[PDB]
Amino acid sequence: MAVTNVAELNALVERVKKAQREYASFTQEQVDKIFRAAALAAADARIPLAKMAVAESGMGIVEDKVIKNHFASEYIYNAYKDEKTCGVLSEDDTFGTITIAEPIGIICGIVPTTNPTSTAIFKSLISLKTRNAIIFSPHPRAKDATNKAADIVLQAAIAAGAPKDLIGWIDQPSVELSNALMHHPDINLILATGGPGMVKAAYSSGKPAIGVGAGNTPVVIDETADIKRAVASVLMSKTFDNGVICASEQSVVVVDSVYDAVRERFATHGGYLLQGKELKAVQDVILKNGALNAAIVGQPAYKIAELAGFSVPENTKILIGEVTVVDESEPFAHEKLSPTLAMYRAKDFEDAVEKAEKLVAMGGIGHTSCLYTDQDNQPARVSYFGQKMKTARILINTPASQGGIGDLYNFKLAPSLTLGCGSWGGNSISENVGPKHLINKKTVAKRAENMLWHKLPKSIYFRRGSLPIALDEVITDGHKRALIVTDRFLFNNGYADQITSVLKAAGVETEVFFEVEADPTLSIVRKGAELANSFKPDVIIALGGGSPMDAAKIMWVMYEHPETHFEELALRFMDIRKRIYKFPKMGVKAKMIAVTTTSGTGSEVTPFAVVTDDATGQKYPLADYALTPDMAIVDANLVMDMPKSLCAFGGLDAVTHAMEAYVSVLASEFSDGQALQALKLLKEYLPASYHEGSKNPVARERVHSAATIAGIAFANAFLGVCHSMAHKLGSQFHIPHGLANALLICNVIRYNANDNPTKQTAFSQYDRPQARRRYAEIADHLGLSAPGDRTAAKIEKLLAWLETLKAELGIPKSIREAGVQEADFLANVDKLSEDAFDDQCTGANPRYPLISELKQILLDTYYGRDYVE
Amino acid sequence: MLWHKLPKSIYFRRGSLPIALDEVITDGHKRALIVTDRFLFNNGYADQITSVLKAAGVETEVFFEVEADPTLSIVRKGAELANSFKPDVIIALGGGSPMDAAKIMWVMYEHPETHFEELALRFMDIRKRIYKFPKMGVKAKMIAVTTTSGTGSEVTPFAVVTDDATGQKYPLADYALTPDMAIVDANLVMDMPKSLCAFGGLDAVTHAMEAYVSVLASEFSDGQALQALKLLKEYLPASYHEGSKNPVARERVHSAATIAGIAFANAFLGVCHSMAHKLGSQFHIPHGLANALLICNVIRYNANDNPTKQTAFSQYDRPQARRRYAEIADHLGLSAPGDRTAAKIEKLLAWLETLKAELGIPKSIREAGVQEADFLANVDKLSEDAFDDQCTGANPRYPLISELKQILLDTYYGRDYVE
Amino acid sequence: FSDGQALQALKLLKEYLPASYHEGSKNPVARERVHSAATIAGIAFANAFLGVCHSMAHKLGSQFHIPHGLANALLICNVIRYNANDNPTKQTAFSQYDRPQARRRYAEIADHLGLSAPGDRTAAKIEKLLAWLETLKAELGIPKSIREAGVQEADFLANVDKLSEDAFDDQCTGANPRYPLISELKQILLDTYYGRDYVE
Ligand SMILES: NC(=O)c1ccc[n+]([C@@H]2O[C@H](COP(=O)([O-])OP(=O)(O)OC[C@H]3O[C@@H](n4cnc5c(N)ncnc54)[C@H](O)[C@@H]3O)[C@@H](O)[C@H]2O)c1
Ligand SMILES: NC(=O)c1ccc[n+]([C@@H]2O[C@H](COP(=O)([O-])OP(=O)(O)OC[C@H]3O[C@@H](n4cnc5c(N)ncnc54)[C@H](O)[C@@H]3O)[C@@H](O)[C@H]2O)c1
Ligand SMILES: [Fe+3]
Repeated sequence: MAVTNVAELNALVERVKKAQREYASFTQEQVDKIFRAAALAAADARIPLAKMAVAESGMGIVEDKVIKNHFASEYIYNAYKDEKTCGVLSEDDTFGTITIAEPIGIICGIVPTTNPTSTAIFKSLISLKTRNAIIFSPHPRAKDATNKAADIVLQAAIAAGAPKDLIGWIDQPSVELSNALMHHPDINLILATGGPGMVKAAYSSGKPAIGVGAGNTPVVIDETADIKRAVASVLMSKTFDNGVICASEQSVVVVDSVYDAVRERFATHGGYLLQGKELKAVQDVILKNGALNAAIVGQPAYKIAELAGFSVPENTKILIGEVTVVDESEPFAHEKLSPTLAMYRAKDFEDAVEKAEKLVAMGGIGHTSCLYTDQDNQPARVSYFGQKMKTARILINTPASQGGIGDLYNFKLAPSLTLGCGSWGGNSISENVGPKHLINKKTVAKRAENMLWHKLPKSIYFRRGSLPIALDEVITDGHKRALIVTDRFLFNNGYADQITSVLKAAGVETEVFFEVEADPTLSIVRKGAELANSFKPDVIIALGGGSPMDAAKIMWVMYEHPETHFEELALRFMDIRKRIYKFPKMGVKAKMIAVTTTSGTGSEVTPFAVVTDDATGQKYPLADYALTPDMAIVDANLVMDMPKSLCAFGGLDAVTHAMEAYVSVLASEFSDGQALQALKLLKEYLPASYHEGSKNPVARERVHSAATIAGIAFANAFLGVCHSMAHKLGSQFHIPHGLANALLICNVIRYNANDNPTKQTAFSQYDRPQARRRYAEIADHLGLSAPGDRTAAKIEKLLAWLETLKAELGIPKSIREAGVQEADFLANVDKLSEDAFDDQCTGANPRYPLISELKQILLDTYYGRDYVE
Repeated sequence: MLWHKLPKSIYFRRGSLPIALDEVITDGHKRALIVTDRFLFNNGYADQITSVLKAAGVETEVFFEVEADPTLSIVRKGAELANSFKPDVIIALGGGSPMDAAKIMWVMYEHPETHFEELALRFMDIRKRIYKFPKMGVKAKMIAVTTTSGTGSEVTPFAVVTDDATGQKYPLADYALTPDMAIVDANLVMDMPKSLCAFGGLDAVTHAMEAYVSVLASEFSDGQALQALKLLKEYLPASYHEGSKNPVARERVHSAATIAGIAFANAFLGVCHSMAHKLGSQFHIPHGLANALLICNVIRYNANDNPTKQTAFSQYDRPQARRRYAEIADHLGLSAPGDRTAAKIEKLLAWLETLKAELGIPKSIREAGVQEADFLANVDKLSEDAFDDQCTGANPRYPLISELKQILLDTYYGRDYVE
Repeated sequence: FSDGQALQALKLLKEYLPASYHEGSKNPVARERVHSAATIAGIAFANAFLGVCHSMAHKLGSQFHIPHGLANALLICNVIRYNANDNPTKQTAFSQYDRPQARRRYAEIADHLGLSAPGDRTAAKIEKLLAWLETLKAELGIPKSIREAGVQEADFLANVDKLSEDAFDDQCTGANPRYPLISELKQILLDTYYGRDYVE
C-alpha cells in the first residue's frame, strides 16, 4: 500500500496501469457518475484538507485554501462535465471524418507545496473524466495533504463504479523516486507544476509533458482606471492565500498621473510603504542564495518584517516598496510568493508596458499579466497591451490570483490551476490546462472522391452562318471597343473583315493585331497587351486557332493584370483548384469571345493556352478556367477553304484530344459521351474532308464541330501524355502539334494499355487501371469489333484504324520520316523527356510515366517502332 | 442556327456541395437566400449549406414554403422576402419545384415590373422572342443545387410554374435565367424514396429520348443524351431496388438526369412533355409518371417515315426520327446484327416496359388513378392546350390535335398507336 | 411591493440618465444602470398599472406619430399638477385607496431623490420635483410643448376631443387616482400644446 521505495513504485504503476485498461472500456454514463462522486467527496472535504495543508505546509491561510479546494471541484465540474471525451466527438458525414478521442494512458502528477490539495483535486478529477489514470509525486512539505486529497477522491470513485488503485500517490517522495517515475516506460505523460527546474526536468525525462513554469505578474494601472478597485483587487489577489498562489500580482506599474493617489489608497487599506531602512532590510530577506527565501513564502505580512528586523500592524495585508530598478539586481521584483509587492513609477502608458514587459521578461516570461483601465473606452490600450506583452493571459480589470484560474471574473476561460506559460516559458501548451490535453484524438478518414466539374464558356454557337448572328447577339448588345486577334493569313485573306463588317455597321471601334505566327511567343503576347493597354477594349476577339486563341486569352491577362509574371502563370500544379498562383478574376475590363477557323485545337472552349517562353523555347501550356473564352463561336464557313494538311493535323489532334480524355483519370460521365461523339464523327467524316474538302462541306462542318466537342471533353478531363511530349517535340523541332500527336498516339495507347503498369496517378476516383478497357469501349463505339473479342484485339483494331487513318492523310510513319535527324534527336531527347514529365498535361495520364518510359516511346517513334514493354 | 450554352460551372461528385460554396459563394458574396421545400428544411438538408455560409461572413434566409407543381403565389411570396433580405445570391435546392421557382423569383427580384403572362408566351424561336427577358446578374447570382435525379433544372432554362388561377403549367424558358452554377452531389439523393427515383430517373429517359431525336438536335447534344441513356439503363434499376445500397448507381443516375439536361436545354423537348404537363396538372399526376406512360407511344408516333407534317426546320431536311430511335438501341445493345430498323424500335420499346415494370410504373393512366369520366370529358382541352405548349414546337412531326388525343386515349386504355 | 422598485427606478434615472445621454457609451455603467431601471419600473407598473399619461400618450402618439417616451415627457409635468389636488372631482373607487394620497406620494418621491429640503410644506416638494424634470427634459433634447414637437395647431384642436374621449376609454386610466373627466383631460392636452400649466 505504501510507497517509499523504487520497487513499490514499479509495483504500484503496474496495479495502476491495469486499472486504466479496465477503466478505458468505460462508457460516458459509467464515468459521468465517477466524475460527480469524486467532486462531491472533494467539495465536502474543502475545510479539512485546507487544515491539513497548513499544518503540513507551514504556509497559506485556511479560509483562502478552502476557496481553492472548492473551486477545483465545483468550477471544474460545471465546465468539464458535458465535455464529450469518451468516443466520437464529431462526425462530418459529408466528408468522412470522425474524431474518437481515446485516452492517453496514465500520468505523473508533480504537485507543489503552494497548492498541494487543489492541484490534486484538479488533476485527479480531470484525469477521471478523460478515462485516464494518474500518479502523484508530491512536495515533501505537503505529502500528507495532497495524498489525503486523492484518497478522498479515489475512495469516492471506486464507490461509484471504478477500480481500486486507478489513482496512486507517493508517500515518502524524493528525486530518486520521481526521476524513476518520470522515466518509467509504462508512463505515457507528465502533468507537472512547480516552476523552473521542474519543467526543465519534466520534458528532459523522455516523455511528453504539460509542465508549467511560473513567475512575475506585472499589473498596470493607467490614468483611465478605477484606482479604487484597481487596489482592492490588488490586495484581494496578494493576501489571497498570502500570495503563495501563482499568478499573483508581484509588481504594479503606475503612471505618474495617479501614483500619489494610488500610493495613498494602498496605505489606508492596509498598505505599509517601505520607505527607507525598512525597504532594504525587506529586499534583503526575500532573495537568499540567488533564490527567494523558502521560509517567507505564503507567510503573512507582519510575519515578513519580523524576519526583516522591524514590525508593523498585524492587520497589514501587504508590504509595498517604491522602487525604480527593474532588473535582476532588485530582488523586490522577482517571483516573491509573499504578500509583498513592488510599486513602479512610469511617465505614461507606453512607458509602463515597456517596463512591465521588461520584468515579466526576467522571471515570469509567458505566465500572465494584468491591466487596469477603461475596459470599454480604451480598446487600443488593450490592443497595445496584448500585442506587446508576451503572456498567455492578459487580465484586464481582473485580479490575477482569481482571474488566472478563470471562471469567476471572466468566463470562456478554461478554469484551471496548472496555468500554461507558453514556449516563452518552456512549455508547449500555451493555455490553461484541461482534459482535452490529456486525450488522444484520432481521425478516421473515409475515401472521398475528388470533386469535378463540367465548366464551359456559356454561349457556344455552332452552324454555318453564325458570326453575325452571334456578334449582334451579345457583343453589339453591350460592348463598344474591340480588339480582334488573328494572324496574317486571315487578315490578308478577308477572314477578319467578315467580323468587322458586322461590328462596324454598329457603334464599335475595332483594332486588329495580326503579328501572331504559329507557336506564339511571349514577345508577341506583350506586344498585344502593350496594344490593348492603349486601345482600352471592352471586348477581345480571337480568330484562326491555337496561336491566336492562345495568345489572345493570355493577352487578356496582361491587359487586366499586367503585373502577372509568366514564370508564375505557367507553374505546374498537382490540382487545378489547389493552385498556388490563383489566376485573377478577369472578366471585368473586357470579355474574350472567341472564333475558330482551325478544327483540332478546340482552344475556343478550353482553359488551355499554349505559349513558349521565347528564351528557352519550351512551350508552357498554362491552364485555368478563368481564361475561358466567354462565348466561344464555331462557324464552319471559315474552314471550307483550308488546305489538306491543316485539316489532317487538326482533325488528328482532336482524335488525341478525345482518346486521351476518355481514358484519362479525371474522366467522368459528362466528358465521356462528348469525347466519343467526337471520335465517331472524326471517323465518318474526317477522311472525306481531307480528300474532297469544300466539295463535302457536310464533313468539313462535322469535323469542325467534333474537334470542338473534344474541347468540351479535354477542358474538363485534361489531356494525357501525348501532349506533354508533343509540346516539347513540337518545339525543339518546330513540328506542328497535330503531326506530333499522330506519331505518338499509336505508341502511347499501347503504353497506357497495360493493366499492370509500373505506377499510377493516385486519383481517388481512379479505382484501378481501366485504360485497357477504357480503350476498348472506344473501338466498340466506332464499330471496329462487334463479335466477342478478347479486349486485346479491340485495341489492335483501334491502332490499325489509326495507321490506316494516318496513311490516308499523308501522315508519315515516324519522325525520322518527318524531317528530323538522328544526330539532333538522340542528343536532346533526354532533355525533352524530362521536360515532358514536368508538363501539366501528364499529371492526368493513368500511368504516371517514368522519364525512362517516355524516352523509350520517344525513340520507338523516331524509328517507327512499337512500345512493347 | 444553334448553340450549346450552360452554366460556367457544374460541380459534381459525392461531397461537392461545401466544395462548391467554400469556393465561390463566399468568394464574392455576403448575403444569401435559399429556396427549398419543407421536407428538406425539416430533414436537415438546408442546414448543410447554411452551416458553411454562416461560418463565413454570410447572412442566410430560407424560403422553405414551396410545394410540388409550384404556383405564382409562392413565387411572388419569395420575391417579397427577396425584396426584404436583399440577397447577393440565390441558392435553390430540392429539385424541380424549388429550382423552377427560384429562377423565376430571381426575375421578380431583379425586375419586379415583369408580368408572368409575358413570360409564358409560346414562340416559334427563342431568339425571335417578343418578350426579350431582362439581364439578371446584377443584383444577385443564382445557384442551383438538386436533390432529385429526374429534372435537369440545374442546367436548363425551363422553369415550369402554375398560375394558381387557371391551373395551367406554363413551361416558360429563356437562357437568361440559367443558373450561374449547378451543384449535383449524390450525398442528397442516397436516401431518396422509390416513388421518386423511379418517376425522376424515368423522365430523364425522355429528357434524352425526345432530345436525341428533336430537330434542334446536334452533335453537341447527342453524345450527352446517349450517355444519359447508357447510364439510366445499367444503373437505374439498381438504384431503385438496392437504393442507397448501391450509391454508385444512385449517383450515376443522378448525373445522367443532369446530362440529359445538358441535352434538352440545347435541344428542346418534343411532345411528351407538352401532354405530360397538361395531363399532370389536371389530374395532379407527377411529372415523371406522365412521361413514362406516353413515351412508349410518342415513339410509335414520331417513328413514321411518312407523317402528316414535319416541324419545318432547315437543319431537318428529311424525317429521321425512325432512324435516330435506332441508333439509340444500337448504342444500348438492344439491337442485334442484321436488323431492319423496324425491330430496333420494338427492341427499344420492349426495354421500356421491361424497365417500367421493374420500377412500379403502371401500364396505363386508368391504373394511375384517373376516372374515365374525368378524362374523356376534358381530353379535348389538354389536347388543344398541349399543341399550345412551347415544348411541342420542337418535335419532328408537328402533331395534329387529331393525333394527340388518339395517343392520350391509347395511354388511358393501355393500347398502342397504330396508324 | 411596487414602491421600492419604482423608487429605485427613480434614484437611478436621476444619477445616470443624464450621463448616459451625453457620455453615451463612454459611461456604460450609467447606460447599464438606466437599462436596469427601465426594467425595474416594469417590475412596478406590471403590478401597479399606469395612470393617465400613458392613455393620452398612446392616443397622442398614434395620431401624430409621436414616439412613446416623448408623449409621456410633455404631459407628465402636468398630470402631476392634475393628480396632486387633495380635493379633486373624483377618486378611482378602490378599497385600498381610502383618501386621496397623490399629493403626498409625489412628495416621498422628492424626499427620496434629494430634491427636498428640510422644513418644506408638501407643496414645494412637487415644485422641486417638476423643476427636476424640466431640468432633466432640457438636458436630453426634449421640447417644452407639443407645438415644438411637430404638430400643427389645426391638426390638434380639430381632433383633440377625439383622443380626449378615447383616452378615457383606455385601460391605463382605470388606475390613476382621480378618475379624470373628459373636461379635464383636454385641458391638459392643450396646456401641453401651448406649453402652459394646469392651474385649477
Ligand atoms: N502555473 C501554475 O499552475 C502554478 C501554480 C502554483 C505554483 N506554481 C509555481 O510552482 C512553484 C512553487 O514552488 P515549488 O513549491 O514548485 O517548490 P519547488 O519549485 O522546489 O518544486 C519542486 C518539485 O519538483 C519536483 N521534482 C520532480 N522531479 C524533479 C527534478 N528532476 N528536479 C527538480 N524538482 C523535481 C519535486 O518533487 C518537488 O515537488 C513556483 O514557481 C510557483 O510559481 C505554478
Ligand atoms: N488550348 C488548347 O485547346 C490546345 C490543345 C492542344 C494544343 N494546343 C495548341 O494549339 C496550337 C495549334 O495552333 P493550330 O495548329 O490550331 O493553328 P496554328 O495556330 O499552328 O496556325 C495555323 C496556321 O495555319 C494557317 N491557318 C489558320 N487557319 C486557317 C484557315 N482557316 N485557312 C487557311 N489557313 C489557315 C495560318 O497560317 C496559321 O498560322 C499549338 O500551339 C498547340 O500546342 C492548344
Ligand atoms: Fe491537341
